[PDB]
Amino acid sequence: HWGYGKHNGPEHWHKDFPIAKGERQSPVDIDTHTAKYDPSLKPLSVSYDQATSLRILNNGHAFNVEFDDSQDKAVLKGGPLDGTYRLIQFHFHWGSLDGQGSEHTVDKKKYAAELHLVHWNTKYGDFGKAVQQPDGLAVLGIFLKVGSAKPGLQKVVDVLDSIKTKGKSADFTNFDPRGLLPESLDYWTYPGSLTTPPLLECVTWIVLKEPISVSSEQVLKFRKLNFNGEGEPEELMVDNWRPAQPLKNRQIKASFK
Ligand SMILES: CCCCCc1ccc(S(N)(=O)=O)cc1
Ligand SMILES: OC[C@H]1O[C@@H](O)[C@H](O)[C@@H](O)[C@@H]1O
Ligand SMILES: OC[C@H]1O[C@@H](O)[C@H](O)[C@@H](O)[C@@H]1O
Ligand SMILES: OC[C@H]1O[C@H](O)[C@H](O)[C@@H](O)[C@@H]1O
Ligand SMILES: [Zn+2]
Repeated sequence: HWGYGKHNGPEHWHKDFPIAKGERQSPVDIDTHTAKYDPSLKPLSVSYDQATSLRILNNGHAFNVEFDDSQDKAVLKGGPLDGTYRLIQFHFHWGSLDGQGSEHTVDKKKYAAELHLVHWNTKYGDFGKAVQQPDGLAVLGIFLKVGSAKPGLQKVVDVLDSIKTKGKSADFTNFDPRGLLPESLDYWTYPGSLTTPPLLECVTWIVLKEPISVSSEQVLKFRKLNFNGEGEPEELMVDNWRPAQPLKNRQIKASFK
């Protein structure tokens, strides 16, 4: 199946998923000089105070922290978005070394990792229906750079030893995703896609300008996860990022002047 190796990685995905060569694929390079302030953007509202985390899963590609999205709790509204988008899960992409790992780039600069908070548009009723719609999803992307530790990440780091291999999960209740945000909500936005198969072109991307800082020790623990299942030869879960894709007929808008 698809992955991030030489023989099954991003350059091969198009054979099974021909939309990989589509017109609104993600991630992209964010050219900060060409990005334009958009006065039609409304204030962005990240409303995570009632979030209910449930579980953390190693899915063989990354780890997902899953939320109870059976009702409106942690949601994203405003900015470029029409209506209410419910948080379903977050996950990260990261590198084998600190100089790469992010999916989006900023003037071609690669960050050590990237956090994706995934939300679906409640007008479509369920995630599977939302991924049949052009405006079905909103992903809030946050860059990670290595410096000081992020206290609100440590609970994630410390559970990873219990989900080392593909298919393992653990209870992960009472986790507050507000502890993963930077101070500023300045952002860039554009229309794109999922960055993994099935690569569906359903996503409004909202990429925060301000990175969060995490410590070297925190990201080193990400890199101890495994792509493989239990009992199989160890393949470290590193470099689980797709490179930047052609911008094509898109513009990146900025929330800030
Ligand atoms: C429709 C099948 C499930 C899709 C799950 C998924 C995949 C990729 C992303 S990402 N990395 O763009 O944020 C988010 C969510
Ligand atoms: O436990 C994590 C978070 O869960 C939410 O449901 C609560 O409303 C928050 O106060 C709490 O920080
Ligand atoms: O025709 C002028 C318009 O061109 C578009 O490509 C830009 O997004 C707008 O900001 C601009 O007003
Ligand atoms: O908040 C996420 C998790 O953090 C820590 O692992 C706690 O021990 C656990 O009870 C909780 O589920
Ligand atoms: Zn992602």
